[PDB]
Amino acid sequence: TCPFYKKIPGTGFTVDAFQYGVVEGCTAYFLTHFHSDHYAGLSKHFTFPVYCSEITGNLLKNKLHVQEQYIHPLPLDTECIVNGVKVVLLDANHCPGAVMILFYLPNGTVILHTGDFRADPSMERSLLADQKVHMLYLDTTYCSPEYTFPSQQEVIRFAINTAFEAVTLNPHALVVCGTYSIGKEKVFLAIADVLGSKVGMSQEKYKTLQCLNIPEINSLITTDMCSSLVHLLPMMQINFKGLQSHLKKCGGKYNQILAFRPTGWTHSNKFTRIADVIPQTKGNISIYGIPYSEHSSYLEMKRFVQWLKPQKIIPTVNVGTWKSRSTMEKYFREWKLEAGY
Ligand code: NI
Repeated sequence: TCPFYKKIPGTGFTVDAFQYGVVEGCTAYFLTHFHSDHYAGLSKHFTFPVYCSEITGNLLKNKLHVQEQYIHPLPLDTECIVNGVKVVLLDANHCPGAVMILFYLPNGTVILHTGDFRADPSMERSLLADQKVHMLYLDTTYCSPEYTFPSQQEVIRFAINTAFEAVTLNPHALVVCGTYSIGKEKVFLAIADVLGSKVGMSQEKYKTLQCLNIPEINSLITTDMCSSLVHLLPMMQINFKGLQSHLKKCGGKYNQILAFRPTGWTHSNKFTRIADVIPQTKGNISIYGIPYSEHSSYLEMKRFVQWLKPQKIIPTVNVGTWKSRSTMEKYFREWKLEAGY
């Protein structure tokens, strides 16, 4: 059944709650972002109002074929009324079109649901600065002090320099980047840019990217593999067998693959710096795992919460085990006692 942490008290609203059939008493289903664990259950047969960003609405319509009459896009940073309740969508710094949702309850309670987010200090100067938030539905994906990772900017710098060096040493080297969802577009677009190439990809992936309102996108991507030296493939294909196989497909245009796997966290993060990352190599194939995250690090999450000073925190991630729940609730108390709220 729909879990409590997907329900907004004092409303008939749910967040990211599309796989439970009809939720009894739900008058509006919000969708924070177009990732499959969150949209799971939507299709062209859905007949309730779906509230979301413009970008997420483009994907619902074009990829899932949800009918237009049930899609309600809202602009960001704007006070809107939904079934008599004031709401605001904020940028979540996750994947394209991902939002956080502020709910202003009739009784005066204010609730923020982060969806999936990567906390950033820039959020401290959004509309969130303007009033008190009482309850916080928090993306706790990496809520543990072992989770460190570099900035997105540092990771892109590393990837750009690595690709540029490799291809300039060997003009017959191919660059491949793995993907399995939207998000992390900067990795493959930054690399393509430094190499003066477009990124080539399947028709399904190209369709997905054309939904995202990225400026000058027609100048950066293509379905013509042959004219591109940065290829996107399914994450599943980013391994030695899958890459040897793909190289055979290119007809001796290339004699070397340099591949990037943008992982979340991997336990090399507890020891190694970004400057010091190395690839797995077999033959003329090298695979780099790079720690490009679109979720808060532990310290980024902690700063955001200590800034916001909520009265109650409801975790939305890692809630399935007692040990995880109890560990998170410990960190939340530490944060509160350290900051004095
Ligand atoms: Ni997500």
